[PDB]
Amino acid sequence: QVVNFGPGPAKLPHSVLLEIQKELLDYKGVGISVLEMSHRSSDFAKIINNTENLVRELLAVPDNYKVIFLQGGGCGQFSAVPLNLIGLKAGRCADYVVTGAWSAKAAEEAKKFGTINIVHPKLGSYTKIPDPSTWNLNPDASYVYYCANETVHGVEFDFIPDVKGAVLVCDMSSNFLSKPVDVSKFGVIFAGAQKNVGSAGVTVVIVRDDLLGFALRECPSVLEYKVQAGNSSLYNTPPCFSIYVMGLVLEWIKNNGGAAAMEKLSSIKSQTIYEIIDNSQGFYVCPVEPQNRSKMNIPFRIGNAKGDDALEKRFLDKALELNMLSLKGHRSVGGIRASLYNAVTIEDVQKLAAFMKKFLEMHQL
Amino acid sequence: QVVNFGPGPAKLPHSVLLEIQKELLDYKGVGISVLEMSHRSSDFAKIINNTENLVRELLAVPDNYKVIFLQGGGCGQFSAVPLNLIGLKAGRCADYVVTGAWSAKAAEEAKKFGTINIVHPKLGSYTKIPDPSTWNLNPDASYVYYCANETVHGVEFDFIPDVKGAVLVCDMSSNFLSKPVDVSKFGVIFAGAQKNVGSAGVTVVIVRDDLLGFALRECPSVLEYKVQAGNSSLYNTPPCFSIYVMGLVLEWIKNNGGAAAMEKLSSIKSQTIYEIIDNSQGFYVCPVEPQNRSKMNIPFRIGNAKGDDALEKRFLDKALELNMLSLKGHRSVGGIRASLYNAVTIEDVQKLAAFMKKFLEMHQL
Amino acid sequence: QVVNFGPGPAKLPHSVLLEIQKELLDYKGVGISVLEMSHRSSDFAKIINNTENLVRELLAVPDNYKVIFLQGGGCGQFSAVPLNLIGLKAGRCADYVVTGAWSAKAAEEAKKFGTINIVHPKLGSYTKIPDPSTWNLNPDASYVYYCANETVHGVEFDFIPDVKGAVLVCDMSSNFLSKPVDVSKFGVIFAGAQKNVGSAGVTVVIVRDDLLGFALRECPSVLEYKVQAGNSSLYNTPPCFSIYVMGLVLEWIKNNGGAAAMEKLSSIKSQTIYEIIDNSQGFYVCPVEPQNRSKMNIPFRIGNAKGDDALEKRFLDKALELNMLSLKGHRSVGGIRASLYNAVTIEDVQKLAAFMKKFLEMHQL
Amino acid sequence: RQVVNFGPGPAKLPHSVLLEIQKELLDYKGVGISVLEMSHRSSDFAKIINNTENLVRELLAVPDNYKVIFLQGGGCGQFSAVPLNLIGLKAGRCADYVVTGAWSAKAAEEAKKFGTINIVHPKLGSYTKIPDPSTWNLNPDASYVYYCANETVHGVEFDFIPDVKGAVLVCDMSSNFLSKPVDVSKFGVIFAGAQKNVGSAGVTVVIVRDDLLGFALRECPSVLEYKVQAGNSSLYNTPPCFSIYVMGLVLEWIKNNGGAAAMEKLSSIKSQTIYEIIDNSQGFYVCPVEPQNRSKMNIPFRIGNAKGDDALEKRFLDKALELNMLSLKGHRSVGGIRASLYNAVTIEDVQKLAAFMKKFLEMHQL
Ligand SMILES: Cc1ncc(COP(=O)(O)O)c(/C=N/[C@@H](COP(=O)(O)O)C(=O)O)c1O
Repeated sequence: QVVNFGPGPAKLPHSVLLEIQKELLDYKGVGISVLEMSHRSSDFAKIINNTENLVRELLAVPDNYKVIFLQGGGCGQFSAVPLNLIGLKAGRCADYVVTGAWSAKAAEEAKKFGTINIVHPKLGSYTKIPDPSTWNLNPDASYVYYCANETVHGVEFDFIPDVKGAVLVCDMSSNFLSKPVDVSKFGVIFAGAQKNVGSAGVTVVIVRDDLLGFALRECPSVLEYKVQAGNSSLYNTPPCFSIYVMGLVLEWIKNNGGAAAMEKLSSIKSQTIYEIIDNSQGFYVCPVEPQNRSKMNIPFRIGNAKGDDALEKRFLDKALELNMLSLKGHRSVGGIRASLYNAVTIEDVQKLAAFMKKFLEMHQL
Repeated sequence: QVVNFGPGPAKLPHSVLLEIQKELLDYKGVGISVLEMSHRSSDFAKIINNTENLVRELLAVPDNYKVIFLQGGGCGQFSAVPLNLIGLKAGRCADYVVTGAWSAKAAEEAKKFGTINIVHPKLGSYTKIPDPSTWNLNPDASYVYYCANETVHGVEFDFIPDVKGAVLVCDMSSNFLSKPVDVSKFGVIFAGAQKNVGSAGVTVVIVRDDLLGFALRECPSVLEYKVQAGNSSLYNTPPCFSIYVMGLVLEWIKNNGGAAAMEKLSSIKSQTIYEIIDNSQGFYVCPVEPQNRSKMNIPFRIGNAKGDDALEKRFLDKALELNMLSLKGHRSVGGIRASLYNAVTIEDVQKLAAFMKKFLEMHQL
Repeated sequence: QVVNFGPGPAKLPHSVLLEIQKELLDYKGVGISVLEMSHRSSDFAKIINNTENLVRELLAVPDNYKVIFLQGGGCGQFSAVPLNLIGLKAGRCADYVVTGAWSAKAAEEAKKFGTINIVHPKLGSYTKIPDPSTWNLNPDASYVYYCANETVHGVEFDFIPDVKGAVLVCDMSSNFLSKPVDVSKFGVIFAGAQKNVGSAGVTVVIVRDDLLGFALRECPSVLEYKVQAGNSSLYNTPPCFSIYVMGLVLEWIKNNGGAAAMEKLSSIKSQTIYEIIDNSQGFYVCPVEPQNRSKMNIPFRIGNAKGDDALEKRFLDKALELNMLSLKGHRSVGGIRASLYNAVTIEDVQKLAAFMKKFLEMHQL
Repeated sequence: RQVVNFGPGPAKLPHSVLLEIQKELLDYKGVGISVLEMSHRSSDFAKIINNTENLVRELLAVPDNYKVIFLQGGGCGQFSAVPLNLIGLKAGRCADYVVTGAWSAKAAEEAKKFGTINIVHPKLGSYTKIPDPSTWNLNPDASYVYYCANETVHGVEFDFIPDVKGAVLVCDMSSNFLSKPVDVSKFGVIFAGAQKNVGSAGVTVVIVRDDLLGFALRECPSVLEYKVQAGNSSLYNTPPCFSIYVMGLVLEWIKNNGGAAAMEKLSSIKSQTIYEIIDNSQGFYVCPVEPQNRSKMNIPFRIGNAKGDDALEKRFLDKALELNMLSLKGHRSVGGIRASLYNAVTIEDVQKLAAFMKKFLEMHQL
């Protein structure tokens, strides 16, 4: 009955959890758990190679790219990306596009490893994407960074921005494998698995093979792309269970139609909620501009643009009473945030859509 | 049945694995999985806090020590310890006591963050602990590092070394909570969970509160002791499932007598195997001197001190037939290695002892 | 359990059936049943007018197109469209495109009212759409008739054919509102409600308001478009409960994203089965050319192109054991047929997908 | 306050029937699906439509040489189907019609699209009597003879089977089907829309003598041709599945309540109660129908005088609505008031109308 709208960690497919439970003590007859499996065993090698193959198949990752699994989460790459690539040009300069709290947090962290320049003026509110033609690009910057889907503010890119040839690093934790991606146009793609492709503990990094070996001396070996790609993500003990869990979610995404089907489902799910917001006569207020609205995270306010606290509290109370969890928005924005990742089914969204329709009919004047 | 002598990741109690399977779809009635549980929820707040209380209770950790859980493994702390502590004194000096492959791997990693001096002369073989008298310690060094138990060579510190009052950093990955420890005498203790306390993905780090804030600028925020201690290991999304697993094994260690029983049990298991080697008339050979023999990892050879490849291959084949897994020694030293961690029961080592006894009764001339 | 893959009548949305049950004895407080309700009441006026507005909204029906609700089902319009239109031009001639059994049946029925020419050469097997250019069109033919989706053979038009300006009559019974349709290019559209939009009893007809009045003298008044349009489908007692049922299913279609979202789900469901048949190495055989493959009805054979009767029997038996109903193919073609109409959810097709995968895994040589 | 539904068609259904439909609306008898989801070619629905035909034959004593089929199109559809299937029975394509009200007139007009229609009796100044059969001018070369047993709008009902000198007899019993026993052997075709007396709207029952098939015209739709449908056992195409299932439940209800024989005596009790209030009303209620042709199903009347007091008739219908007595307003073509007393309308219901009519008269009569 529970409907999980968690932002990250998020809901996993009910079928996947069932298989994890069934073979938790005896993984496919081997006689041990995955939690007990040695990463150097023949059994676990099959698992991590399976997960890598699925990432390449679902995203159509070209052969000239390395797919590695690292620890540290998404914030772990906020440090790993500068340590590995800011030395690509001697200037130690990097361009960062700040559209929300996660690219903002990633830009601050990047200052520890070089001179970082934000490409646009600070917005009064994270409600739109600055026009790419208004970008002040440093031609001598090592790379250009941006976040494809801002989990907190609901700002999402529906394009690959033109960085005039610079190597492009992208933060896709909030929409990884929610749509087909042209991997060739990037330099490094990373995403914490705990949002749309698995459980917390493991982070996927897709690196172009010509960008290895530019890591600074202060880069940890466990976070250096050249080291981990040189050991097939087995330089040290990797999060074995988080990779096994992720492999099942990938297998689930494949059986449901790859990334092209996840793109269509995200359109149906997000639009079902957005139609109610646009037709709410101001009852529900999404501050993001229509052209940059996220399809994975929908933050809105109730009553007015600043939010009626009593009205939003009774919204979350009846939501919890109806067993719809984790609808409260992030602490920095407040209000309501609905997360609609791959595992969140249409029935889940329909449950919320009917609830938002009846909450309006009984509170709107 | 199956007996898992894994060196890391290693065997977990059957009591623990049974509970993880039972609650995997609906943890304690909340309606979701731990894999779906958000690290900001009151539910997960209870899990990670209870894990800290157990770490402080079972080890009797003083109140002036911070207990944080980080990603990256013990190989991650090989860079985190220099990042957080090598700037404790302006010289960027540190003393390392290489007693095995993991100690040497940590010192080599630490050379990217300062000037590393290996304390004692390089032994021809990792067969003993150099007497602490012969230790040449720079008194203006930031810290002194050593590995209490070497996984590949089976040399263990049955004492806390006298570093003449310097801050002491130790690597107890392979013997953490295998015995009581006087925490007050240490500066920083770190251990990977995956070979005595739980599943891979998380690392315990016990740091004295006065040692925070000396981190370098290149230290990733997810690996800075000051940062994670300020957010109670929730600065970013932590390995939620790995801390849930660790708490259950910690609870299991508590019900079975705590650290005082873990040392008494680890004596019976190591004595039962070491007496067989000492009575083999050369059939089994352990090159480690008895005053440094590990109670956790017992590597040995068959036939002669150099290793009879014919007898050792037949030893592992017959062992695999008896469903005794992961007895093959590390890929560098070769031979046999028996890991006798906390979850390894006395019945488990008795099956190994009976197998070693009868195997000698069929191949000794 | 129970997963209904019915050809027609087909599955209804579980939410709809729940509301029909809740208000069967007291429809919205009026005090009576819709079964007891008079078609000349103001209450049924809201019902039939709301159903009309949904047909107009969901299909974007122009204001110069009449929408009437008749009895007689699909085969009723096989006689209704010639009686109403074959006399548009003095020749009493009509062009008919036969792509399957249902277009052939309508072609045979039209022979009772004029000169009926089949446009293409007769096909050896209904596996492809004869290319629109090889069509022998009559310039003086009163109308051109084709079937958008052949329910028995799985041949669906993914395009609106060019008939050189003739009035176009299409039979969309088995794909009505499964995809957006350009109503302006059609002259008469009809669809039996029982397959994708309602329950058996009522037929939707969309007629351009300038094609009325060409009715032959022998056209029954209940089926004459001019008469029923001039009485708002109330010339006689209409199938009230069937119209009320369709109004709720149309409401369900709207709440789930309209005709745009139905098409995206149609592709996900249909391709999920087609991928299984194509990757089956000849175990499942679907004769339809891939460009004309229906997204609603998927008929195939098991074992070989001719069909392994013994193998197909275990399939339908085991499928019935798993509560997957009405998967037996049509009696004239045999074999299997999966009907994936609007109410059939992705969860349902995934069950059918996992079943076909395992069945192949256990019976292929 | 419970609703009293005097609906003229669609009309009231038995409460216990509506309870069963509601009960098994999502899981019909454990099959796992609804009747609304049921395939017409399944064994489950095969029992439903066969049990419905068996009930029609049993309750009406239909001889074995008659076909019982369930068609769509309502009664007005049969207005075309009867000439389409039968007007070609004789070469002249002639048909005799007996017009006693609005529905027999509407049927005679519709039959002119398929042949030469002749009304056998001189026109009636008002639909208040059945013209004496001795005054009928019957064509011996007519394919059939048509008449309407019960006129819903005008309240004129046959209490006899007319002698058509041996012709093929066709009768429209939609508003009195299974309200009384019928000697089916006297008829060639009997049809009745189910929405009025034996279920819900959507399906039409037709009883055809098996030797009358195969005279259909080329222009008869296959779904309305008796030969085609009787050959496929009403399953030439998808039939109104739910309406055939609802009809069987109403038929089973009639059987459990005494069958056609009991429905006739109950219809007498109900109609008498109202007709006695009218005749004793001293002109306050005015029913122009002559007593020997008064219908036991539909009782239309006026208030005040023969032409109708509109104010008094407006207060009557308004006070009846606040008492939850629905559909008492007469047909829009005649106006006035129409009380329909079909099988499902209980004696307690007619009593509520009877008491209200006595209280309304005691309060406005002069
Ligand atoms: C394309 C198309 N046109 C007409 C019909 C029939 O509608 P009806 O005339 O209302 O039955 C149908 C109904 N299809 C059903 C018909 O099955 P049937 O042979 O009637 O049992 C099927 O495919 O099984 C249809 O799919």
